[PDB]
Amino acid sequence: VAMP
Amino acid sequence: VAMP
Amino acid sequence: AKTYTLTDYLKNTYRLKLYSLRWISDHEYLYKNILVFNAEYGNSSVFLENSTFDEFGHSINDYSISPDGQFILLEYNYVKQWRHSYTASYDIYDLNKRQLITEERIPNNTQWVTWSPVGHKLAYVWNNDIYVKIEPNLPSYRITWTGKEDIIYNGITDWVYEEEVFSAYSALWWSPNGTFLAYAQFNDTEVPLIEYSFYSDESLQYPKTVRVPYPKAGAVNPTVKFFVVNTDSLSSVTNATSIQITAPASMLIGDHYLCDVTWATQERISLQWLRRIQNYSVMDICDYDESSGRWNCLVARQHIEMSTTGWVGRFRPSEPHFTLDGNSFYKIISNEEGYRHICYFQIDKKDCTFITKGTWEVIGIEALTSDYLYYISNEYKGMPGGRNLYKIQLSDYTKVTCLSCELNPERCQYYSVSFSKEAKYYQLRCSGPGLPLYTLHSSVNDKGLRVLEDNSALDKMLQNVQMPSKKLDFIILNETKFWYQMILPPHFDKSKKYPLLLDVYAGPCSQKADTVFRLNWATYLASTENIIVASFDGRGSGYQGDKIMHAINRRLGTFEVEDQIEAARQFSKMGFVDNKRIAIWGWSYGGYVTSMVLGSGSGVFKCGIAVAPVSRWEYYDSVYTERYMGLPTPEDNLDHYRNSTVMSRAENFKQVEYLLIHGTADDNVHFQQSAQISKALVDVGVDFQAMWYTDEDHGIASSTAHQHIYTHMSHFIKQCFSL
Amino acid sequence: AKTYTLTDYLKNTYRLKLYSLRWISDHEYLYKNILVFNAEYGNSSVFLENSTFDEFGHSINDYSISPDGQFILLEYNYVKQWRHSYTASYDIYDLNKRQLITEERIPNNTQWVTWSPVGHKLAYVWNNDIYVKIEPNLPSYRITWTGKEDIIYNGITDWVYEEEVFSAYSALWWSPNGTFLAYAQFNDTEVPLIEYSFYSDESLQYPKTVRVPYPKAGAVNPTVKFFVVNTDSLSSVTNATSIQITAPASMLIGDHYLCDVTWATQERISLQWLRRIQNYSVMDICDYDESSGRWNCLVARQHIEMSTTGWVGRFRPSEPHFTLDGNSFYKIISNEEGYRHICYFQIDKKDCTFITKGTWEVIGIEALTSDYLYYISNEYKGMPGGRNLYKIQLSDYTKVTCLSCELNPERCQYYSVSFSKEAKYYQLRCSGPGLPLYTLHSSVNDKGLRVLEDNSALDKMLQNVQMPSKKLDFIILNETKFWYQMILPPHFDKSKKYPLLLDVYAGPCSQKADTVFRLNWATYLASTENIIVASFDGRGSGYQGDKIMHAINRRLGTFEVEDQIEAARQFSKMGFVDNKRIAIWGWSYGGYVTSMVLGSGSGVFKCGIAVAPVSRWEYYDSVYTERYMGLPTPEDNLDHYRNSTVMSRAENFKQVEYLLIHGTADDNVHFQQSAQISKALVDVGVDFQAMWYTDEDHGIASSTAHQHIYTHMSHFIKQCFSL
Repeated sequence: VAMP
Repeated sequence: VAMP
Repeated sequence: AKTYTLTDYLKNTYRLKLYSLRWISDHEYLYKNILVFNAEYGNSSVFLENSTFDEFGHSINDYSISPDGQFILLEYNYVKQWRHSYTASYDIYDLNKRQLITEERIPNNTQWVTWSPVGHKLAYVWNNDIYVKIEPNLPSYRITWTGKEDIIYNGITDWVYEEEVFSAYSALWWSPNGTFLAYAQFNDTEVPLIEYSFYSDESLQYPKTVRVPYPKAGAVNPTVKFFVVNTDSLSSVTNATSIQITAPASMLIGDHYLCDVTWATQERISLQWLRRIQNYSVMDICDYDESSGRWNCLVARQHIEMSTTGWVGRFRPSEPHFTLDGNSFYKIISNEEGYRHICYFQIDKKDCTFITKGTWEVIGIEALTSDYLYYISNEYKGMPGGRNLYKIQLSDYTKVTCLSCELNPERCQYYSVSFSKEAKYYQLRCSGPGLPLYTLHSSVNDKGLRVLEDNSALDKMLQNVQMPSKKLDFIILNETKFWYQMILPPHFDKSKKYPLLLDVYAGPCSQKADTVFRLNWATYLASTENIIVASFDGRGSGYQGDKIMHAINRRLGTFEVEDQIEAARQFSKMGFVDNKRIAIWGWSYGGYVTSMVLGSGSGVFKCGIAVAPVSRWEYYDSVYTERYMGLPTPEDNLDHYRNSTVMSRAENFKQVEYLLIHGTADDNVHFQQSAQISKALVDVGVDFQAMWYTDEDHGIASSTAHQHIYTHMSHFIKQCFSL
Repeated sequence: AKTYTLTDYLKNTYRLKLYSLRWISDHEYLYKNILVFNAEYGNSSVFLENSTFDEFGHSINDYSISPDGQFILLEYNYVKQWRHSYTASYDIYDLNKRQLITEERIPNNTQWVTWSPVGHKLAYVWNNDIYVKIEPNLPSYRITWTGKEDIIYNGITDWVYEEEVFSAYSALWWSPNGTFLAYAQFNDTEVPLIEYSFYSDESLQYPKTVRVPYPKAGAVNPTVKFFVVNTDSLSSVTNATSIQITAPASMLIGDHYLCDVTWATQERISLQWLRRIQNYSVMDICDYDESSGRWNCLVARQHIEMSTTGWVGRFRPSEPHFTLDGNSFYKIISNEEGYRHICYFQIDKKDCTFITKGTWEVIGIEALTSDYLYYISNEYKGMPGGRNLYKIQLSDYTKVTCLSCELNPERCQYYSVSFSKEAKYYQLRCSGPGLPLYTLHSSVNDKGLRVLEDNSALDKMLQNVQMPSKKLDFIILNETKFWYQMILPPHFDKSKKYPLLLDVYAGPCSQKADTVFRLNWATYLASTENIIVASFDGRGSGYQGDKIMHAINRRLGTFEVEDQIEAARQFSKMGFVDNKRIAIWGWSYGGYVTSMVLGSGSGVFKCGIAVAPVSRWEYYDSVYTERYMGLPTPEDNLDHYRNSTVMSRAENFKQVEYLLIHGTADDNVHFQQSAQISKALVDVGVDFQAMWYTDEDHGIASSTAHQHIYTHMSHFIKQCFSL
C-alpha cells in the first residue's frame, strides 16, 4: 500500500 | 585519516 | 482536570479493552489461559490452563488449536519478516494424552503452518517447500522440491504478493474438508533486488546488505503457477503428484497475477486472475474429475470482470461467496452507476443480478445461509464513514433489515462482525463514535444475547480527562459532498482561532473521515496543545463510488493533492481557524501528499512533516503503482510518472518549514525515496529538518523509535505554531 | 563597514589569490593560457596558447609536460574516486609537430599515468595492470597480467594504502634516469567489503550498492609484494621479468606494510616496511646485481626504527633523502628527548648523527645539494604553530641560516617552499598570519628576486570589512605550554562576555593553533555573529615532541577529549566568555571528540555539532586505528576499544543540544558510525537534530551540499546562542  |  | 498528554499516548495510559474471540463451531468460541464459551448461555470452561507450559523453556508467542480440539500448535522463536511474514519454531501438544509430541517435529525456521479446516492435518512451509503431516506424530510428506531462497516460493508469497495481493505470507488453501491442498508457486528469478544497509547491534563490525526481490514499477514481475495436491493419496515411496491448473488464455497472453483462491465445494475451486494492466480480471471455476484425476475449468463457467474507468476492485477483485452446493455465488461488483453492490452469479451464466443498489456501498459480505446474506454497508443515514450490519432475504430482495443501526445510535455508527461457523450467532464490534462495545447475538430472531465488553472502566477514567471531541461533516465541491473530520480541543470555543494540522493519507480508496473512536497523536495535539486536527476525503477516496474513487486513475499526485489544498482553504476561512498556523502531515502515501502539497506553492501551509514518503512512483512496487498509474513507458503513462514526483517541486519548499523522516531499513517505501527528496532540496538551496531512524522499517514501530519520532514531531509542530 | 557574512563565505566573495607554479627545469616554471617564466629575470613567453585546444572537443582537466619538454599529457574525462584516486582519459600532444597523437592512445578509464623522471617514457595502470610506453605513439608493453578489480592491484594502491600509507593512488616509482620501474602489488582477496547504497540521479530506479575492500580495525589486511622491472629490456619476448624484492625476515613473521619507497641511485632503491603493530620499522637498501639481474639487500645496510612510547613517525616512518652518490642519507627521527630532528646516516652504519637539536621540531626536509640541506621547522620564537625555511651547511652544522624568519616577521610566520629542479631557485609561500605572500628567491645568494603575488587587491577589499582578528597564545598546564587560538569578533572588548564555539579536531599529531590566515566559517561566526571561535592543542597534538604526541597512545578518546573540556573551563576563566553559551563542533576526528565531550556530563557545553564523526574505533580502518590503539583483542587493547565509543555515553546527551550530520556515501568514516550514534540516542530517549547528505562523501564538498551544511549549522548555532 504505502500505508503505515 | 579521520579528516575531511 | 488533566489533559490527554503526549506521555499518555506514548505509554498507553488509557487502553481500549477488546474482546477477541475465535469461533470453533456454530455454538462455541475460544477466548484467551484459554477458555471455551457457549454462545447460547455465556457459561465457559477452561480449555487450557495458563500453567500447562510453565516448564516449556521457551516463551510462547502464540497458539493454534486444531479444529477438532485434539491438538495445540505452540509457536515460539518468533522472528518478524515483512508486514505478514515471519518464521517461528513449533511444537505440537496432544491434548488427550497431555504430551508434547517429541517425534517428527516441525522444523525450526518454519515459514508458515496451518491446520486443515477440519480434523488435525498440518501443512507447513520450510525452506520454501511444502510439507504435509497427516498426523502430528507421523513423518511429513514433502510436496514440493523446487523451493529456493529468494527464487522459488512454494506455498508462501514473495515480497510483492505478500504486501499487495494476498495480504498474507501463506499461499496454501485447504479444501473445505481437508482432502485437497491447493497452493501457488512464485518464481522471482528475474525480479531485481532492492538492496539496503542494515547496521544491527553496535557489536556488528561491518553493516549487512539486505537484498529483497522487489519489482519496482515497470520492472520484471514474479511469475506464478497454481497446483492442487490430494492429501489423501500421499505415499511414503513415491513423490506426491501436484496437478497444475493453468491460467486462462486471456491471461497467458501477457504478464498477469493470481489474485484470489476460494474453494466452493469439496471438489470445486475458483481462482481469479488479473492482467498486469489491472482493468481486466477472469474467474475460473474448476471441478475435480475423478476419472482423470484432473481439474477442469470449463470455459462456460468463466466470469470476466473489467473496468472502463479504473482498475478492478477496491484494491483487487473481490472474493466470491459460494452457496452450500457451490452452484452460484455472491460477489461485490461495481454496478453501472459505479457503486459497489452485491451481485448474484450462477456458475454457468454470464449475467449476474444485483441484489443491492443505491448511492452507497457494500463494504463486505460477512455470512451466507440459504435464507439470508449478511453484509456490512455504509447505507445508514448516507454516511460513507459509518458501517452497519444488514441482512437481505435471498427470496425477496426488497426485505433488507439493518441489524446494528438502532442498537445504540449515539454511541455506535461503525461496526464490524464475526459470525459463528454457520451463522447461528454473531459478535458485533462497535468501534465508534463512542467507546468500543462488543455484543453477542443470535441470528434466529436477531436477539441481543449479552454485552461482552463495554469499556465502562475506561469510560470512567476518561471522565477525569479533558478529552477532545470529533466533528464529522462535509463540504461541497462542484455539487459533490466530500467529508472531513476535525478533532477539536476540549472546551472548544468557536470565537477563538486555533492552529490547524491537516492529517492526510489520501491514497486511492482511502477514508480518513469516519465515525471511529481513536486514541492517538491527534488526541494529544487537540487535548493538550489545543490544535484542531482535520482530515479530508477528496477525489480518489473510497466507499463513495467510482466517480470519486477513479478520479485519480492514471493521475496519482494530482486531484487528491489539490483537494487537500482546497479543503485547507475552506478550513482557513472558517472563523475558528488561524490561517497563519496551518500545518500538514502524513505517513507513506500521506507523506507523498504532504510533500506534494508543501511543494505546490499554494501558500496555505506554514509547515509540514512527511514520514517515509513516496517521492517518485517508479521507486514503488509494480502491483500497487501500476494498478493506478499503468506502466512507465512512453507508449503508456511515463509522462505522468515523471510529472508527479516530489523532487520536481523542490524550489517551492523555500516557502515552508519541512521535516522529512524515514527509517533506513524500510523494505516497503525504500529510504531511497527520501534520499532523493533531500538531495533535490539541497540542490536548490532549501533548508529543511531531517531525521533518519537507523534500522527501522516502514512502521518506525519499535518502542523506542515510536516514542522518539512522536516526540520529535511534537517539538517541530509546537515550534511551528509558537507553543 | 559591512561584516564578513555567511554569504561571503559560501559565495567566495573575498578570494585568496594563489601563485601555483610548476618547475620544468632548474630555471623555468609554468604558470597559468600557459606561460613559461624565466626565474632569473621574470620574463615570460607564451608556452601554450589558450586557443590551442579550442577545437579539441573535450574540457581539459589537467596537463603534464614530459621532462624533456617534447610532449604534453592532457587529462580529461576526470572521474574522482577516493581522496587521491580517479580515472581519466589522456591524449598526448607533440609540442614540436603541434600535432595531437592519434595512434596507440592511452586507453580510457586509465587509473594512473606518469612520465619517467627524464625523457618521455610513460607508465600507466589500466584495469589494475601496468603498461609502459617507450614512445608516446608506439604500442604499450604490458608488465602485469594479475590485475583484478577489487582484488589484485598492480602499481596502484587499494583503499587503505591510498588513504593511510601512501596518500596517493600511485604505487609506481621510476628509477632516477628511468631505466627501472619499481611497483607494489596489493592483494585484497580476503579483505572484507564495506557496502553502502548510492542513490545517484533520481532517474536511477534501483540504488546501487558500492562495495569497497576496507579492513576495519583488527580485520584481515591486504598483503603486499614489491617488484622492479627493467624497462630498457622491453626487447625480450615482449615479456620483461619483474624481479621481486621480498620483505625482511623481521617483517615476514607477521602482518606488515610497505610504507616507503625511495630510489637512492640508478641502481639502488630503499624500502621501508612497517609491522602491523606499528612501533617497529625496517629500511632495506637494495642494489642491482648486473651479473644476475637481481636486487640484493645487504643486511649491513638495513636500518631499524622503533618506538618505545608510541608508533613510528608522525603518521608513518619518514622518507630518506640520499646524497647524490647514494652512500648516505638524511632522515627526520625522534631524538632521545622525543623531538623530531634531522639525523645523518651512512648506508652501512647503524648509528646516525643528529645535525639539528632542540626543543622544537623539523617539519620536513625540502632540498639537498652538495653543500646545503634545506628544511622547514617551527624553531623560530619557540612557536610550534609557525613554519620557517632554514639551510644548514653540510660541511659545518653550526652554520644554520633562517631564510624566511625575518623577511616579514609581522605578516609572515608560516612558510612552505618550492625549489626548482636542482634547487637553483625557490618560491616561498607565506600563508599567515597576514595575507598570503608568494615570492621568488635565488639560492646562489638567497636574494629576493621578485614578489609573485602579494594579495594587495584582497587587502584593499578587506579594509572595507569588519574582519575578525586572531589571537595565538598558550596556557600552562602541569608546567607544560599548550597552545590555543581564538578568532575574535571585530572591536573585541575584554569587559564583555561573548558566546564561544570550540572548533575541535584534536586527532594524534593534529595542530589547530597556528599562524595561518583563513577565510572560513569561523570568520563569519566571529565577524557577523560576534562569536569567539577557539581551538586548542592538548595532549596528543603534534610538532611539540613525543611526550605530548604519544600521551594518547593506546588511549584515543581520553586525554585529548579531557583537554578540550579543560580548555573551555580555562577560556571561561578569562572573563570575556558567557559560560552559559559555550558550544563545540568538529568534523571526523573532531566530530568524535565533539561527541565524546558532549557525552561527558561535564556541564560545560550547551550544544554541539558533530560532522561525519567516528563513533567506535572498531568501525574505522586498521592502519590508522591500530597505529594508536593496537588490536581490538582481549590480549591487546579490546577493553579500551570498547570503553571509548560515543554510544556508551548516550544517556549524557540528555544534558545538551546535539546536531549529527553525515553523508550517506562516506567511504572513509562510514555512515554506519553515525547510524549507530543515532540508534543509541533513540534507545535512551534523547532528542537531537540530524541531517544526512544523500550521496555525499567524507568531505560533504559538492557545491550545493557545502552551502547547505554550513547554512544548516549556522541556524543551529544561532538558535543555541539565542542570536
